This record gives sequence, C-alpha cells and structure tokens, in this order.
Amino acid sequence: TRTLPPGVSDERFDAALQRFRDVVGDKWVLSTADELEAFRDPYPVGAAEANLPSAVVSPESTEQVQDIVRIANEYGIPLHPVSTGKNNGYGGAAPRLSGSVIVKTGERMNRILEVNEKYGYALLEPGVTYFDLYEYLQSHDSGLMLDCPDLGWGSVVGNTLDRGVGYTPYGDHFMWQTGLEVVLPQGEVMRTGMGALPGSDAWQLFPYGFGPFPDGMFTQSNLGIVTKMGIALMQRPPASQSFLITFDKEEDLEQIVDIMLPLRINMAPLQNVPVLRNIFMDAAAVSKRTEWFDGDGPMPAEAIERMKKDLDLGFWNFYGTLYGPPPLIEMYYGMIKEAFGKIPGARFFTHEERDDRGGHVLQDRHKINNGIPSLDELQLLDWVPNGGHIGFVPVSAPDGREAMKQFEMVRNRANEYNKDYMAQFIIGLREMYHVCLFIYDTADPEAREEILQMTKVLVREAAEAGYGEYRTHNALMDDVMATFNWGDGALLKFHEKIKDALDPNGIIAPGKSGIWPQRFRGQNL
Amino acid sequence: TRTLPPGVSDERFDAALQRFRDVVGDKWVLSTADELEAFRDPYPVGAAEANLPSAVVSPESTEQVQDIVRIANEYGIPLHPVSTGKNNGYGGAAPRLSGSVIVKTGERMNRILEVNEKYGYALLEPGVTYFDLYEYLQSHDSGLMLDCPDLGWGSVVGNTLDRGVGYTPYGDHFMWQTGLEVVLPQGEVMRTGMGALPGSDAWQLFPYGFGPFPDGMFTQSNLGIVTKMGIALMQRPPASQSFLITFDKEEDLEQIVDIMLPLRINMAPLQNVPVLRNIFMDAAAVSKRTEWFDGDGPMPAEAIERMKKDLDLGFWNFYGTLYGPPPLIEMYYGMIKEAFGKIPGARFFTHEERDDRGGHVLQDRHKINNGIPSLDELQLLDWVPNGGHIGFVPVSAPDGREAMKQFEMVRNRANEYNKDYMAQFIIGLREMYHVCLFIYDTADPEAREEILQMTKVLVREAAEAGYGEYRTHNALMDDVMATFNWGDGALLKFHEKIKDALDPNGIIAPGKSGIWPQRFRGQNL
Ligand SMILES: *Cc1cc2c(cc1C)nc1c(=O)[nH]c(=O)nc-1n2C[C@H](O)[C@H](O)[C@H](O)COP(=O)(O)OP(=O)(O)OC[C@H]1O[C@@H](n2cnc3c(N)ncnc32)[C@H](O)[C@@H]1O
Ligand SMILES: *Cc1cc2c(cc1C)nc1c(=O)[nH]c(=O)nc-1n2C[C@H](O)[C@H](O)[C@H](O)COP(=O)(O)OP(=O)(O)OC[C@H]1O[C@@H](n2cnc3c(N)ncnc32)[C@H](O)[C@@H]1O
Ligand SMILES: C=CCc1ccc(O)c(OC)c1
Ligand SMILES: C=CCc1ccc(O)c(OC)c1
Repeated sequence: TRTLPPGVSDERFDAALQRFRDVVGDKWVLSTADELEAFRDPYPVGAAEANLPSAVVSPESTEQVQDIVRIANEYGIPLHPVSTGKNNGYGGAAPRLSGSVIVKTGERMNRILEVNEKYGYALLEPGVTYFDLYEYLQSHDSGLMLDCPDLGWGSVVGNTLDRGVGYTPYGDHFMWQTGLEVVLPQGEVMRTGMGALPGSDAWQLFPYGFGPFPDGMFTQSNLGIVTKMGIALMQRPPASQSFLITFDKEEDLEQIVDIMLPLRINMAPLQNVPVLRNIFMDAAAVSKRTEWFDGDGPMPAEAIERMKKDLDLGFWNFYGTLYGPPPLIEMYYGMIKEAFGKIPGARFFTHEERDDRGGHVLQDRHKINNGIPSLDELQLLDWVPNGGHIGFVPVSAPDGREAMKQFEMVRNRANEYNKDYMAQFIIGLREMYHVCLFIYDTADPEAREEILQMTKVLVREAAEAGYGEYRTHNALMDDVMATFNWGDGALLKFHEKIKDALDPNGIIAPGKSGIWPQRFRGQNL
Repeated sequence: TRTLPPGVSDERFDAALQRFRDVVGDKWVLSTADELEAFRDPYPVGAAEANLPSAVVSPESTEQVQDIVRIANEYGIPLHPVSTGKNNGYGGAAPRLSGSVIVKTGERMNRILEVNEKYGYALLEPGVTYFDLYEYLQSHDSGLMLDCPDLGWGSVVGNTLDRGVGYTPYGDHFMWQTGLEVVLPQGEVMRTGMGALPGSDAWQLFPYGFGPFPDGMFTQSNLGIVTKMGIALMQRPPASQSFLITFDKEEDLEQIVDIMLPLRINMAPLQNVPVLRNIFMDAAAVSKRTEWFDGDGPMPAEAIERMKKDLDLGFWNFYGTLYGPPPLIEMYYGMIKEAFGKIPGARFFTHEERDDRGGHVLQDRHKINNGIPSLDELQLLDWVPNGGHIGFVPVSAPDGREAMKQFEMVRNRANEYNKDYMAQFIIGLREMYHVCLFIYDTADPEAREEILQMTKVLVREAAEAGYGEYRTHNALMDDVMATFNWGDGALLKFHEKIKDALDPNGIIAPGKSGIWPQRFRGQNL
C-alpha cells in the first residue's frame, strides 16, 4: 500500500508533502513507492517489512531544515535526519519508526564551508563525503589528512553523529568534532561551543564553549537535525609504513591482546588504531564463500585451513601503521616485531613485501590508516549472493581472556544460526570494539529472520556476561538500550525526560537508541 | 541576621535542617553564622555581601545524597553541590544563589575506590584531593602519574566537574574523565557510559557507552550531584626535563605565539601544555608588590624593569616540560632553542640551571608538569595585604595578533581600575586560555567593587571583539552566559528546558553558568 506516518491520513500527508515542496522545491520531495525503494535498508533484517520511509526530503539550507521541522510539528510527521544515509549494517537511510520522512541533508547541503591549513580543521555540511574531503585536500595540496572509516562514501558529519570510528591517531571522530550547528526539534537553530559567541573565530579551535557541554547529546541521538559540523584535521606525517602479523591458531587471540595492550596504551609503538581481523573477515574481502566450501553449514576446520594456506594468512591477522621519520618507524617496527614474535607461528610482512591476493587487505588498511578513502572493502558483500551485513559490536577490555570468552560466545551462536562469524578487533587505548559482521543472503527471508533472532540472542547473552555494544542496528535499538538498565533503567529515563522537553510533539527520529517520545511510549513500536 | 533560602521561613528551614540531621547525623550539618563564615567566598567580589550559604551538609554515601536531594525537593531548599569546595577565583565553596545549602560531598566521600595499574585509571569519590591521589600513587610504587592544576588541595572530581585544566599531556581533565555516578535533581541515581550496563568492567575504559553521550552536561552544570567519577591516568615516562625561555619585551608576545603553534599542534616537540606567564604573574609568586613599588596606582616602567632585572626574568616567561628517553628530550629541546632563539633577547634555562629566587616558578612548573601537586603558588596572594584573586579567562586563537590585541585590551582596563594585570597563557593544541588573575585587598570594599565593575566591563568588551571565557566567577555567570547569545540566546534556552525537565522544583545550584530554573526566571536573581 501507500506508506503513511502513524496516525496521519492520506489527506494530512498530501497537505504536509505540498508544504514540504513549497520550501525545498518540487524536485526535492520523493513520495512514490518506486522512487522510495532506493531508501530502504540495503541489508534488511528480519522476514517481515521493517523501517519503511513515507517520503524523502532534500533541503539546501539551514532555514529550509527549520521550515521542514516547523511543518512536521503542525502535521505530527516524524522526521529521520541523515547526511549521506550510508549507515549500512545499522539500517542505512531507513528510519527506526516505519512511516517517518527521511531528511537527506547530504543531497544538497554538501559544501566544504572551510578548510584551515594553519589551525588544521574543516567546517563541513553533512553532504561532504570522505572522498569529497580527500579530493579537496589533494587538489589544494594540503599538509592535512582526514580520518576515514573502511568505506569512503560516508559523510564526515554523518559518521561522527553515530560516533563511528577511523584508524589514524584521529580515529575518535566525536573527540575531534569541534562545534556544530543544529536545528532543535521545534525548528529553532543553535550553535554549540564558541559558535554560540557571535563573531568568534574559535568555533573549530575549542570544543567546550561555556557552561554545560552539549555536543555529545546530539550523537546517536534524536534531539535535532545537524546542519554544520567542525572537525580537527591531523597534519600528514613525513612518511608511513603498514605491516601485517599472521597468527596461525584460534587460541592465539589471548596472547595477541595481552601483548598488544602494553604497546598500545601510550600510543607508541602502536601509533595508529590496530585491527585484529579473523580469517573469515579477510577471506570475504578477496574471495567468495563457494571457493572454500559448497555446503550449507558452519564451515568445517579443513575448509578454514584451505583459506589460511591459500591466502597465506593466519586465523588472526594483525594490521597496524607506523608514522614519522624512517628511523622512528624502524625502531617502532623493531619493538613490535619482538613483542609479537614471542608467539609461536607469528609471521611478519610490510606493505612493500606482499603483492599476492592475501595482501589485498594489508594494502587496503595502508590506504585507510593514511587517510586515503577506499571502497575496495565492498567486496565482502560478494561472500554470498545478494550479500548484506549487520554490525554486532560489543565493547571489550583489552584483555586476552575477555577477548577469548567473547570470541567463543559469538562463534557458538553463529554456528547454531548457520551464519559465518567474521570478527575485527578495533583497539583503542584502554578499550576494544569486537566488530562481528554477519554476511547473509538479503533476498532469503530465513537468512533475514535468522540474522534478527541470532543478534537478539547475542545482545541478551553478551549483556548477561557484562558486555554492551557501542552502536547497533534499527532492529536491535530497543533490545540494546534495555541492557543499559543500571538503577532500574536510570539512563533511558534520563534520556526520555530530555527528549520530551526539547521535542514536545515527538517529531525527531522516534525510537533512535531506543529513546521514544511520550506519544509513542508503550505503543508496540 | 540568620541566612535563609529564598521564600523559606525559619520554622520550615529548621524542619528541613532536622530532616538533614536524621540522614547524615547531627554533627555533619552546620547552620550557625560563626561556623558558616569558613564557607564564604575567601576571595569576595563587589562591596555588598553576596553568595551566602544558609547551611553546610556533609553526606558520606550516595544513598545519603539521594535522601538530602529528596528533602530539598519537599521544602524547596536550593542545594549547591561541591567536592572540596576550593574553587578559589570563581567563588570557592560559595553558592551562586544566596541562601543555598552547600552539599560538601568531599568531607566524608573521600575514598579512592580503585586505582588500576594495568589499564591506567582511577575511580574516585569527590573528596580525593590531588595530594591524596599522589600519596596513593607513591605508597603503592605505581607507574602512573596524575595531572593536577597549580594547586593540589582541590578535588580531582570537583576540578573536572568545572572543566578545570592541568599541564601534563593529560591536562584536559574532562577528556580523560571516563564514567560517573550522578544523583539527578529529584533524588534518582544514574551511571553513565559502560557503568549503565550492570557488571561491566569497562566503566573507566570506554567513556561513551550507548546512545546520547551525557557526561559533559554534568560539567559547569546544575543537573545533579556527582558521587563517583572515573579518570584515566597516564604512565609516567622514563625521564623529564623542564625549561624556561625569558623574552625581554612586552611586544614579544606576538612572535612567541606565532612560533609556538607549529611546535605545539602535533604535541611535539611541545609535548606538555606550555604556559606563557608575564613578569607580574612570576613576580607575585616570589615577592610582595611593595618590594618594587610602595605607591598606589599602576606600577611604573622602572619598577617593571627592576622586577625583570632582580628575578633575572623577561616580561614574558615561557615554561615547558619534555618527556621520554634523554636522547628524545635532547632533540626536542634542540628544536625549541633554534625556533624561539630567532626572537631577539630570548634566553634559555633548564630546571637544573636555575636555583635563584627567579627560578622558583620554573621549579614549581617542573613539579606540576610531572604530576607532583603543589601549594607553592599560594604565595601569589601575599602580593598585597588580605590578597584574593578573580579569574578572567578569555579563550584566544593561537595567533600572535589575537594574543596581542587581548593583552592590551585587558592591561588597558586593569590600569584604569588600578589593578595589576597578571597573565598566564595556557596553550592547548589549537586554542589558548588567556588566564588573567586580578589580585586585590579582599578587606576593602572599594577594591572588591573595582574588581566587580572592571571584570563586568572586560566580559562585555571581550565579547564585542568576539572573545568568550571558558569559566567564570559567581558574580559574572549571568554576564558571561549573556555573551553566548548567537540565535537570540539559543544556547541558554536549550539549557533552560533541560534544567526544567530534570529539575521541576528548581533545587540544584540555581544560577550556575547563568542557567536558572522556572521559579527564579526574571526575579532579579
Ligand atoms: C557494511 C560496512 C559498514 C561499515 C564498515 C564496513 C562495512 C563493510 N566499516 C566501518 C568503519 O570502519 N567505521 C565506521 O564507523 N563504520 C563502519 N561501517 C558502518 C557505516 O558504513 C559507516 O559508519 C558510514 O560512514 C555511516 O554512514 P554515513 O556516514 O552516511 O552516515 P549517515 O547514514 O548519513 O548518518 C548516520 C546516522 O547519524 C544520524 N545523523 C546523520 N546526519 C544527521 C543530521 N544531519 N542530523 C541528525 N542526525 C543525523 C542518524 O541517526 C543517521 O542514521
Ligand atoms: C587562586 C588560584 C586558583 C587556581 C589556580 C591558581 C591560583 C593562584 N590554578 C589553577 C589551575 O592551574 N587550573 C585550574 O583548573 N584551576 C586553577 N585554579 C582554580 C582552583 O584552584 C581549581 O580549579 C580548583 O581545583 C577547583 O576547586 P575544587 O577542585 O575544590 O572544586 P570544587 O569547589 O570542589 O567544585 C567545583 C565546582 O564543580 C561543581 N561540583 C563539584 N563537585 C560536584 C559534585 N560532587 N556534584 C556536582 N557538582 C559538583 C560545582 O559547580 C562547584 O562549584
Ligand atoms: C570491517 C570493519 C567493519 C566495521 C567497523 C566498525 C563498525 O562500527 C562497523 O559497524 C557496522 C563495521
Ligand atoms: C596561576 C594559574 C591560575 C589559573 C589557571 C587556570 C584557571 O582556570 C584559573 O582560574 C582562576 C587560574
């Protein structure tokens, strides 16, 4: 049928749509079923339809965002703000609440407002992609570098606002985010930090401004629609070298983590954000599943062995990058070589020492860790026909026993639900994201429903072991926020009071992070 | 006269006090004029008395804080929460609103709950002073170091909660704060980050947890009473060396800042938070005003020259610390010498090469920058009889012109109001605090009132040049928050709805950072 906002008639919605068209122009409101299918979750989860958009609106300016918000308030139309809407693995551009309108800020608000060489920052509109920014930096011959995630088509703004991560020293995007401009849920515009002081040049210099520090409350949040964002850019070091360490055994995970933490916590010699990818993760990047195993079932141990031998990779594959003058890079690599060399079967390769298929991932990490955005890692989705992923990412202490327990808990459930377990340990200073990508056939309703049920079990089971996810998909947001229920759901109750204060009509992205406004609370979604 | 909360009778206040005694014990509630005088602002601003506490309550469990907040809600008693209450230059323990009850959490909640060597963090109760933490690190022979402000008698928690600053690479206290436990304004307890997930080991490992990031909203805020807070501790490097660069001329400020920025933005070779102190600031630390000038009125040029000659300092004095193996320190120091050496009159001294009276500041900075707390800088308040200070701290871009333009704006007003202008530029990566201390005779109303009117003009004047302060005194919080009025006071209105949602009875520290709850708005308060 026609997809409508909850409790909005065909009559009110057509009226709301015409008002939208009056603000942004006829060409920049999408509302037909055929055109709207590009904005559904490319990696859908569950058998039944979920997260359907009623319309897509593409404003050009802050003021247009204001009027769109003002219209939504009058007609009770829920608004789902996105930038480039490439949140793939977490719902893409699809809104949490079926029937919501996508506000695609990125389509036409895509200008690089400023790139300041002296102070090393960028002021961006949501539409500026990692590729967009890299092209700017290269063309203007910049000494600065950006920090990208695995896929470069994302928004520097959009990624920050869901607290996504990169892999250079500037990997923590929210940390380096400096100032923003947001349209609050009833259409008022506000600037944070020094942007709040008229005429200040310090908007991108000093994050905090004066009084309570709000910026964080607009990340993984439904408290507004962001129209501008500042971020800090690191200067490109004079040289760099990337390396791979293959580890033969599954049980090697324990010592890898335990050896890694002393080398990582002081940001030297492990300067970048190290990643520890399993053989499944790496194999999927360069090959199809059917190359190794033709059956329907958890892959047998001999099949795993073929992947390792043929790709010349270990069960665990450590990828790092070193920066600075060659002598410093030499000393740091020397230290890494001999800390990790204490593990039987460890083998060491630099980005200059491997041109084979197996070294494709090392060559890609070398680009990502040097602020060169890539799409090469889209090849993962060729693992199986109509390939999709969901991201189940629990946060772990950098401890080999915690890491082993998590590895074994997840592989256990993946085998049960007949999904390949692909893992990438992203290592911060004192914490670790255990990235589990589950790749499945999107066109097969049982794969979708198996993915949904399996991850709901893993959310619950991880919680009973004392682990939470940093970020999750539309389908798991209620299940994930339910796990942060210390003091009888104290945190959700806190977020609920603020959402109802700023958004009294419950307009902005209802259900985001399991945070529902009053008019939707207890309403079976 | 007995000091009472606004609109609360003696009978109703006596009842509230007795209820407080039933919770904390009668010996931990102070309500008599004589005992309350210790809790006045030690550095009072303006002639008329202001910021008078009605009572002081010292709970020693979260459970007691909850009960006290619930009582305050019943009786409409305003609560001002403090840790050690040593916020000197900004009001000390004194509440913004006259009549408020101080909740001194630090008196009895003063336990180090954990210090973890492996992950390098501490979980602290508000009462733990920098001296307390240092003592612990030393007793247990820890490899970690803390990051303290200039005065070590404050709270690690309390300092963080006002976004205070230290001078080690971990100088950004809020940045390294990881998890907290807060009592919300109606008595409910909440844990943030991974603390919100029951049984998680990652509370002090991963700050963000899931969904919106709230921790910042409890800094320079009146949204609750913090009972526990995590902070990361940096590993003590193998060696360190501290240095002083004296610059002879006032006008040298420009080239110093311009030369500093390239050396600072990459955290090397300026690894430390550098401070640039003027000859007044350093003179005050080791000598009284009457050693140079027994006159009344701004200090003459020959007196300024005598200070420089006698202390063997310049007008501007640069104080840095270098960390790591001696070869690394030696190369960094080499770079700093020929960069700054381009300024005519620059001179260099290491902490090992100066034991004269002028080098006390250098010896004190060497302590502070290595995580060794100090009170040596209390000598600053002997400048004049009954000395107190206020902190006027505008944020400045690391631009020589901008630093210069501020320097003259402030000195201009200081001379007009017959206050000596003492400056310490604290230099972050891409931003500087222009710390302006005004030292004055707290015992004469003219001096107090001259300080109040001068800092009001300097707030207003700095705003018209596009500069805002990062932190301010009780007396200036409305004037300061008034300057951040982009979008027609957009920022304050946002804060106000959050305060009103979480605090419908307007209990917690009304007027903090110029943020008043409903019942006080437009009330000459
Ligand atoms: C499939 C996949 C995904 C992936 C990845 C590898 C693969 C194979 N590697 C990632 C990585 O290394 N790091 C990372 O952070 N994410 C990674 N992903 C996930 C995803 O592809 C990327 O994170 C991607 O960059 C996110 O998409 P995009 O950048 O386009 O973000 P968005 O969809 O526009 O917005 C994300 C959410 O933020 C909120 N939002 C966005 N804009 C606004 C505005 N203007 N106002 C308010 N809220 C906004 C919304 O919640 C939105 O959904
Ligand atoms: C006079 C002076 C001051 C000074 C300084 C040098 C001199 C000569 N050098 C400083 C420095 O280098 N860095 C810095 O950050 N401050 C410096 N100061 C100022 C002062 O000495 C310190 O900032 C001091 O550490 C602050 O006092 P303290 O640490 O005792 O903080 P507090 O009074 O306990 O609390 C501060 C405010 O935070 C809120 N607060 C505190 N505790 C709580 C709890 N538990 N819950 C909720 N809110 C809390 C209040 O708003 C309180 O006013
Ligand atoms: C190959 C890395 C994938 C990846 C990294 C971080 C993420 O948050 C994520 O979410 C879907 C996926
Ligand atoms: C002598 C340094 C003083 C100092 C440093 C940081 C501050 O915030 C401050 O405020 C009063 C004072």
